[PDB]
Amino acid sequence: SARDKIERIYGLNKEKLLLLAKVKEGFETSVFDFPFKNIQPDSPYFVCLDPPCKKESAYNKVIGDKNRTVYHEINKTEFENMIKLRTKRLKLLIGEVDAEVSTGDKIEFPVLANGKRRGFIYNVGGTDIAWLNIEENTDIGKDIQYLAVAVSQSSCIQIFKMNTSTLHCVKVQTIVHSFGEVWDLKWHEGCHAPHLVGCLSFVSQEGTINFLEIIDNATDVHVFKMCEKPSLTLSLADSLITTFDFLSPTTVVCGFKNGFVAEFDLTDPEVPSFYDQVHDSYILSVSTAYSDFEDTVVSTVAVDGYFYIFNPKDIATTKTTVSRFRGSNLVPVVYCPQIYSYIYSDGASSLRAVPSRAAFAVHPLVSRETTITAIGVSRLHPMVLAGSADGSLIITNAARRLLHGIQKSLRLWKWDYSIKDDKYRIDSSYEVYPHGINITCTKWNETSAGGKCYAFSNSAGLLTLEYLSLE
Amino acid sequence: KLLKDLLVDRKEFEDWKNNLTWARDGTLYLTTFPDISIGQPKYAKDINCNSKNLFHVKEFPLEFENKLDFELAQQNGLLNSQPVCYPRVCKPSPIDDWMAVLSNNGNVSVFKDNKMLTNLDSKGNLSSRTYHCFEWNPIESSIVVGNEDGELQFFSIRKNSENTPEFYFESSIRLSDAGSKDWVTHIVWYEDVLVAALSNNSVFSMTVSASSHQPVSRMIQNASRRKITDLKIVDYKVVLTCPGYVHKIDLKNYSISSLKTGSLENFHIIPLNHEKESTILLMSNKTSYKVLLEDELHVTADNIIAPYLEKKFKKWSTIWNEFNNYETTLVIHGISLSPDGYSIAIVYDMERVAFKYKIASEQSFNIMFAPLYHTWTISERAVGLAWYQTYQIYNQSLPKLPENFSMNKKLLNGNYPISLDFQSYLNALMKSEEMRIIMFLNMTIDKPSILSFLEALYEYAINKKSELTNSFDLACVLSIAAILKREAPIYNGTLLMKNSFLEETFNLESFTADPETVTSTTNNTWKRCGVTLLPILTTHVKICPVSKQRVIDIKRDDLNDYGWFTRGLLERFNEISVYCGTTLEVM
Repeated sequence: SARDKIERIYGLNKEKLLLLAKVKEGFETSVFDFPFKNIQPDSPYFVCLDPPCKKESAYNKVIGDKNRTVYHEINKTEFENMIKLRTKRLKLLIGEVDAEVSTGDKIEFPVLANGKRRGFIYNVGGTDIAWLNIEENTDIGKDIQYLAVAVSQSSCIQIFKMNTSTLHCVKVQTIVHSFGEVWDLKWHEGCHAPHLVGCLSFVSQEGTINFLEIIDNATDVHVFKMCEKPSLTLSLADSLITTFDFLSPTTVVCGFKNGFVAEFDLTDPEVPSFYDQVHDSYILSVSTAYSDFEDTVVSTVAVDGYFYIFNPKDIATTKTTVSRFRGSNLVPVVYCPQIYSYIYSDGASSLRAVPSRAAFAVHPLVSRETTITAIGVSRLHPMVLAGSADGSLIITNAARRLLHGIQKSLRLWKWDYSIKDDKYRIDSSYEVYPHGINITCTKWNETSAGGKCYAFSNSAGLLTLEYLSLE
Repeated sequence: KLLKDLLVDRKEFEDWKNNLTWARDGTLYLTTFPDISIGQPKYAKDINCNSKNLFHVKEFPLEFENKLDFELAQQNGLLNSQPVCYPRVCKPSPIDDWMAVLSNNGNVSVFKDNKMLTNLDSKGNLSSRTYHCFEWNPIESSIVVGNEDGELQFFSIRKNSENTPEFYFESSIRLSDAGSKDWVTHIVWYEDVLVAALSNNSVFSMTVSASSHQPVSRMIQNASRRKITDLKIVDYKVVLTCPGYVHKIDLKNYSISSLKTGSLENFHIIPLNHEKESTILLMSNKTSYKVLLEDELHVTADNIIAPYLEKKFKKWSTIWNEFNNYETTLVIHGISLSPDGYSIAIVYDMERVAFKYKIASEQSFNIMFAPLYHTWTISERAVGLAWYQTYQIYNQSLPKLPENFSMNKKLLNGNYPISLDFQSYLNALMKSEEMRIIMFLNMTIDKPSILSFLEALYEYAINKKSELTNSFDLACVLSIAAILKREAPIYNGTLLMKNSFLEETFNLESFTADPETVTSTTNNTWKRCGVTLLPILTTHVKICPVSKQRVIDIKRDDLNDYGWFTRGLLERFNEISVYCGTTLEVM
């Protein structure tokens, strides 16, 4: 079973292979669900591959001294003729229960049926959430975690404090930017110091990636702040940034509306370390492939249809084509670190993983019927969440023949609009695979505490969160 | 004014990386995907100013082998990630007829035409053995690679196993410290001094020279996050580009001077070597200008290209008919100087708004050819048609030429080194300045002559009269003596010549009767060899593409017993035309 497929794909190096030994064994059972035990540090199978933007703890080098973000006018009525997000109440149907949620309300699972699942469906101003993001963290937050939610209507960012073991939660801050639609949303994680939250990153439809300090201790449960000046704004005149990933705690990669890719230094912005053309046009996403055993490497897919992996040390000599698609408007890509592979869709309806050191070993994961809209992976486990345009979340285990080398995968949820009623349905219902619905982003909590939590929004504005099991 | 642009139809490039080179003998090379594309140098007495008639463009398929083939990817990892081998960069030898290609898998292989010669390899590691850049020795016949250790490995030649070139590892230099794996990403090798760069953008220089000297290297620039765009070297002055900067480094005195660019979009340097004025041309997609390389960098504009380019690019404003109803940019896919450095070739493309991909084969380019000066010369750095190209690109201007040189004036000023062995004696002539000028001018005139050469030949033979005892040699010098209207040795045999299937005998007389043909004993008249002046009895000839003179192919002549003189000629001029020094084509 998989002895020199794994050698072919990953090389020798008795260490890395032992990391892969722990992954194969740990989760080889986990068809659609993994034991919680396997995510705890003390587990003999615990494998946890932090992202590049930890490992240094940045902050003082990047946000430093006087770059700091800005003021806060609540007033709520202020907020309202400023981000008109409501009127209505969306008609819902969970299992067989009719509910009628307006914005800011939620339905909590532990008072639903048997009341055995943990988790909620929340109705963010719906419509829609651009991107969201569970900021991995355990450092004076016993079972408490924060998760950010980007929302558009000029449009803003909501911030949720939440419990890991009950999946209670409150909305703690509503920050109004005028950055328009915001995506590739992710927390730095190298930002800390005391004096509340961590600090948070994203690309905006204004073409700049910017960072902002998220800060406000419980002397006021929920505030309405007006971010008026980000702490950092990576920008390049006459080009527009469309995607970014971290490379280190102090550098980023990004792509541009024009096909160029750049490397930026957060200790020193404006002047990008390189700026070279990589694609023919608009770059839809770029993700970093960090490994403790190879030069870290970057992947990149565009409206041109192509999908390359290269090494920034010298793109010219490393540029490798994984494949070329029929050129979607959306091809989301993430790096799943336990298998060292990128997980991406083509244009249409098939997830694939490709190891970053083996562009030839594309493994198809799932492929069904509808343009895959988003996907989420983890540092802790090899499971992939994946939400289609038909409003459906799919789980699945990487460890295809990816650590198996001789089946595929199930749906956890399925949204549905009415055919006139106004009734949105979710279906808890089990089913295995051999508008104002769909799914806009899905992400794992990635901490040993809430490792089995995930969130997923649909365009309708219904953000739901669950703790994974057997219902 | 300007030659008509060359259409390169239905090719594509892997990147915007500079895929154009211009070889000594006049050949264009484009590193296109998946095959190299070649612009074969062609001769036409007349071109209605269409560079179409100077290069015919063709697919140049090659057979890359992976030395790392059966090796599992390691520290790089992106290594054998793409199995199928294709070309990344390509640089023809500045000296020999010969060319090396870095492949996508870090192999640097050397080629004669298409046949691979040797695929450069050495020591061990793998890190040691996979490469990211190579430079040719501009002075003798060697090559350098840069590897993933931050190391330069040098390869020399002969070795042989009978006259087949063949390279081998010769020496190395470490550039980064041991506990590090930044790679060598640039090597420019100029004259007597070599400069290379590493992944961390630190830059080194040395003198590789009297080889017994284990060459001392010196760092000329710290490591930096600023990625080195392009690196070249102008009379002992190193020039870098950046994102938004150009830096200059005087090796001559050790001092750095650098200027912003505004553009911040990386872009390439073209040295203007004939300036006696340390000048360069920075050029980008967007704009471009001159920079004088005094202590202060100075921007003067001219550009002598951009006038032409933006003229062409404004004319294209009909296919977007004036106004921003669309969004246009000029794309450069490569730039390269002439081997002699007198002209410039630019591969470019011009497009619009948001594109509609348009599959692989489907997509064309243009190569623009433009003169960089008002006068030129027959440089030793180009041969054959490469000269002709410059001639054409310079609107039919004759090149400079020394005073009191004339086309019937003696080789080596008449001072013929007849004491030399025959083969050295021919080299001696070929290198001569007069031979070069004559060769080029022969491409200009109606009736190529080689008299000045023939006389040198004759003075050689005559010197050794008692050694012309071979009848082919005889018939040959007799013929020469006739053309030169000069006292021949007497003689009294006939000559018998063959081909695969037939023989014709010739009276030694009848080699004097006529300059163009000889007639046989059986009264069949044949054309003459043109290196040898011997009879042509055989399909198996080579042809000079300019003069159309046909030369005997000795490598296909088992049958006929050529003497020292006559053979030594046919061997020596088996591949190069004496008339114009272009390479002969098998017919």
